[PDB]
Amino acid sequence: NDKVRFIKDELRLLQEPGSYVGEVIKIVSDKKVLVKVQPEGKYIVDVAKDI
Amino acid sequence: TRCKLKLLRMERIKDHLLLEEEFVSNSEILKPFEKKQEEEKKQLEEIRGNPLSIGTLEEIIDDDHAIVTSPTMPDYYVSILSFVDKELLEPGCSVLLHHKTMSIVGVLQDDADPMVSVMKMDKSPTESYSDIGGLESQIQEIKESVELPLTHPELYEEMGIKPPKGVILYGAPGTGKTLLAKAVANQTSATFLRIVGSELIQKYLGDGPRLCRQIFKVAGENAPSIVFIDEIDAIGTKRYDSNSGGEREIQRTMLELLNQLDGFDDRGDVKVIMATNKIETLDPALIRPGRIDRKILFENPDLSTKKKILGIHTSKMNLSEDVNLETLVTTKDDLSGADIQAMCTEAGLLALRERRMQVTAEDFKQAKERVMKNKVEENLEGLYL
Ligand SMILES: Nc1ncnc2c1ncn2[C@@H]1O[C@H](COP(=O)(O)OP(=O)(O)OP(=O)(O)O)[C@@H](O)[C@H]1O
Ligand SMILES: [Mg+2]
Repeated sequence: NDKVRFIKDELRLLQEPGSYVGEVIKIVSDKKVLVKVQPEGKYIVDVAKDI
Repeated sequence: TRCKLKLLRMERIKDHLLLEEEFVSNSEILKPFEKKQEEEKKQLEEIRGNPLSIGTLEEIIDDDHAIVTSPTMPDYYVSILSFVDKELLEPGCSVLLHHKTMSIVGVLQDDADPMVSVMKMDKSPTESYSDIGGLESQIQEIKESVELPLTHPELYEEMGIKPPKGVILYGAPGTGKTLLAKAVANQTSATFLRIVGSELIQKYLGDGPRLCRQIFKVAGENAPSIVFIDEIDAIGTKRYDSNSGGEREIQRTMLELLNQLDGFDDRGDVKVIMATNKIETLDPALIRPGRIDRKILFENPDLSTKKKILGIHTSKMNLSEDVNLETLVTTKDDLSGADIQAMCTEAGLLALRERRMQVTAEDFKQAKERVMKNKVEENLEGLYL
C-alpha cells in the first residue's frame, strides 16, 4: 500500500518550487540568518519551524 | 546582610514599578487609533517581506533615494523607508532591500569585518610595570606621555599645554623596548591596536597607501587609541622583493604614513608608540618634532640595575640556599637584560632534564656560560681598547 500510494502522489511532489544551498555566515536576533547562496548575493531571511 | 538589604530595597521598587509603567503605556498608545503599538510590529514585517536582499550602497542621492548595487549586477534607484536614517547610511554600508519593489528597509546589522579584528588585540598581557628591572625614571617619562592624559586631561588644560603626541622608543637590542610598550598597554585599558611594521610592505604594488590608511580609520573610531608600530626599522633595512613596485613603492608607503600620523585629519586621540632599533635609519620627516614630541632613549643596564632584572626573574623559580644570586651579576659584564631572562630559562631547562624542581647554583653557572658564548658582542667597541 506504501508503494502504490507513494508513486501516485509523488507526481504532485515533483511540482517542486526548487531549492538552493547556502551557508550560515552569522545569525541575527530577529530570528533571521544571513546566508550566502553560492553564485548569488546574501539573503537575510527567516527560519521555518523545522529548524 | 544589611549591606545587601539597602540595595535590594532601592533596586526592587524602582525597577519593578518601571516594568509596570511600560505595560500600561503600550495599551494607552493603542487607544487613539485602535491598536498602534502591536501593529507597528505587524507592519514592519509586512513592509520588508522575505527575503531581504543584501546590496552595497553605491552612492546616496539626496532626495530620499539611493543607487544600491545588488552583487547580482542590476543597479536600482530605490526609495528610503522607515527604520533607517540617511546619516546611518554612508557610501559603502550594507543595506537591506525589500524583495518585491526594491527599497531600503533598514540595516540593523553588526557590519563587522575580520579586517578590523587583525588591527585589534584580544588581551591580558603578562607584562606589567615593575617587570622592568630598574631604569625607574624612564618609566615615569613614558607614563607621563602615554598613560597620564587619559587619567587626567585636567593637568594639561590647567597648564594650557596640548598633551604630548608620540614617543619613539629606541636604543640597542635587549633594552626592553617591547617590554615597556606592553607594561603600559596593560595599565591604560584604551583600545590597543598593534601593528608590526613589516606587514606594511606587501606582495602587491600600491596596496601600501591603502593598507596604512585603513589602520588609522579603525584607530580613529575606537578613540582613545594607541597605535603601536613594532620595529618600523624593518621596512627601511629589508626589502623583501615581493613587492613589484620596488624601492619606489616603499618610499610612497612612507608618505601616506606621514599624513595619517598627523596631517589634516583632525582625528581622535591617537598616541603612537614606535619601537625601532635605530633612529638614524628612519626618514627624518617621519620622526620630526610636533608629531613625535618626546623621544626616550635606553642604554645598557648598570651593575646595580642588573640586580633588579635578576630579582624579578628568579622570583618565579624554585631555588636552593646554595644559589648566590649576587655572583651571577659580578661574573656577567656588559650583557643585556635580555640575557639575564634567557639565563634563568636555560638554568631551569637543564634542571628539567635532570628531573628535579630545584635550581642549584651549578645549573645557574652552567647556564651563564652557555648564554655568554652565544652572544658574539659588538665590533662597535673594537676601535677602542
Ligand atoms: N631592562 C629590563 N628589565 C627587565 N627585563 C628586561 C629588560 N630588558 C630586557 N628584559 C627581558 O628580556 C625580554 C626580551 O626583550 P624585549 O623583547 O622586550 O626587547 P627589545 O629591546 O624590544 O629587542 P629587539 O628589538 O632585539 O626585539 C623581555 O620580555 C624581558 O623579559
Ligand atoms: Mg621587539
